[PDB]
Amino acid sequence: MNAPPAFESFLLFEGEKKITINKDTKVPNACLFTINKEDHTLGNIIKSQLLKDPQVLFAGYKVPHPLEHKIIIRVQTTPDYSPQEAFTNAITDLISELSLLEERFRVAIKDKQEG
Amino acid sequence: EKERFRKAPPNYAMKKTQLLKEKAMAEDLGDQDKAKQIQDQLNELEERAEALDRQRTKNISAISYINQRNR
Amino acid sequence: QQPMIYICGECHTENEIKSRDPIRCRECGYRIMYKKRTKRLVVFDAR
Amino acid sequence: PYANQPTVRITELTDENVKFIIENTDLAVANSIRRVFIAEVPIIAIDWVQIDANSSVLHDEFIAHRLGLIPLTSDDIVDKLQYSRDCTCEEFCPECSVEFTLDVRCNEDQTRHVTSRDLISNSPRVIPVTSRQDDILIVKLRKGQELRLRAYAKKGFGKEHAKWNPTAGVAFEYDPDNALRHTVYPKPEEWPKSEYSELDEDESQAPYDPNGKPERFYYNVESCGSLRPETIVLSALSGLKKKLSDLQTQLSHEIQSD
Amino acid sequence: MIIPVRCFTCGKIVGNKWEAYLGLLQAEYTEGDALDALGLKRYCCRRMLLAHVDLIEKLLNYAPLE
Amino acid sequence: LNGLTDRDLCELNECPLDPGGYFIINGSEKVLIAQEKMATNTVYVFAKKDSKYAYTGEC
Ligand SMILES: [Zn+2]
Ligand SMILES: [Zn+2]
Ligand SMILES: [Zn+2]
Repeated sequence: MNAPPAFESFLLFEGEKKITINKDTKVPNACLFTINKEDHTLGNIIKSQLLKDPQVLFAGYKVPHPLEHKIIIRVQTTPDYSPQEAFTNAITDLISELSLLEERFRVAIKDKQEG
Repeated sequence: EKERFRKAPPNYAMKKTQLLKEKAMAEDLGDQDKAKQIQDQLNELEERAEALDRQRTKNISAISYINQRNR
Repeated sequence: QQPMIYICGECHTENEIKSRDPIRCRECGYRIMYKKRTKRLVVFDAR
Repeated sequence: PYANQPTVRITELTDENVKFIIENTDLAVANSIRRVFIAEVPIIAIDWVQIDANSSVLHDEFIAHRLGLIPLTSDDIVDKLQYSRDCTCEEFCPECSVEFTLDVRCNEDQTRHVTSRDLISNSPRVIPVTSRQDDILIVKLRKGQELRLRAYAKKGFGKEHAKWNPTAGVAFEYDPDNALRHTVYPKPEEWPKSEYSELDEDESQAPYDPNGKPERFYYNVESCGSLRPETIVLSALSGLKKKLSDLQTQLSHEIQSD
Repeated sequence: MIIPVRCFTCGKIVGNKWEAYLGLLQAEYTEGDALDALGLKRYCCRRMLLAHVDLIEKLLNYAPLE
Repeated sequence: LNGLTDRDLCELNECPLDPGGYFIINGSEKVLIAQEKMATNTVYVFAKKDSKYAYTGEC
């Protein structure tokens, strides 16, 4: 009777932000990125991509509660490299890699058919 | 008046009609009446079997065939 | 002008039963009868 | 401090499933692509059924349930239609949905098998899997019963419901030989060799490898019949790219606003 | 009561195979052979043809009219 | 329904699988639980201790 609908897992509600930045106070150059209406799909790749970057001292996400559709990403870089640009670069290079992977898969398919 | 001209077997009262005929045959001590009732009951049973065979000709019968061969 | 049509029990023959009337079929004569599906917008979500 | 250069190689291309291999990529990307294959894949399906007369033996909702699971081919229609939620009209417009109809009534003596073939669609290309192998049995009717209804189809993805789950079963597997020791076998001799195992029949598992990253992810995407396998992969990659682009745009706006 | 449309675990369509399964079992084939003749590799989809009970027949025996 | 074929049972809105053997009172299935007691006409010699008798020959 109280079962939530199925659209509340991906669709944004009026007033809720897709992404919010919040600076941390325990250590310098550390911000927690809170994402709304997402799951491990959109946080694990970003975590790994940040791990690739050497200037990122810390990187990892979590799920405050499985029923709640929300994930917090904590990033901490060197003092001469803000975490915002780190997040931007991770997303940019990940997008480039996915586009290149798509192109290679497409050419491989078109060559496989009668070739 | 409706049941006067309307024939009895149609359609869902086949079992009820058979039970009524059997009860009438049991109650009737006569020979001719008992024979007529028995013949009517046999005819009704044969008609019901034929109707079931026509309806159960496919699926309902093939399933029984597969079950018996499988056992 | 809806006379509250019904469906007989064993005959499955439509019958027009109004208020203050016995509940019996037009033929044979039984005492069981059901109603017909509503005419409303029965719309389901195939979920 | 950038991405990598993954490579692709198809080992088996058929009209039912594809077995490709992805090399030089991180495990997170592979698992994410898998979860997208299962969940976030646009596809058409039945989601709004209006039942007018159902004299069958099953429940009234049972018919809608079964109709919801009937796949619909959307090779070139899913990319064109828009989500009904984001539509800018009223009633299921054909520009954002596909109408169906079913009107069967068992008149003869033998029992009917109302199959998916009875779903007469208004659009030509949006039809159940009966083009080119029996059809999906919906219900069985007997002399005297009937089933009249009309339903509409819309675009959705598996994350909302299983009806929008094109992939039947994705066989994701990497590092066939237990080289990275991600799983410790108490008795390696007792386990069989993986299908992709290059190791001979003598040795049980490959030796340990300290400096070794997971690569060569194997895939066996199996299409249910609605979308072609390679089409499923392409749609998943495009959708994941779109999600990243939207996240990036939102992040840029948030940073600029601060 | 009736054969499902898809396998609960996997998701492959299995609804369009009950009649074919019965036909193959009737002709000469056995169960262990018919299942892989239809194209069911995973053991999760094979329960749908072995565990399923066909109760719709008994339901159809109670025909409403005629 | 004494020795009646499954055809009639199906036609009478009943199933041949019903075990039967249950009364119908006011449209409710009533069943009689089999009660157990001590067998009659048999001599029992108990040894009740919480009394004045050492042995008791109940029958
Ligand atoms: Zn009457
Ligand atoms: Zn529209
Ligand atoms: Zn399965």
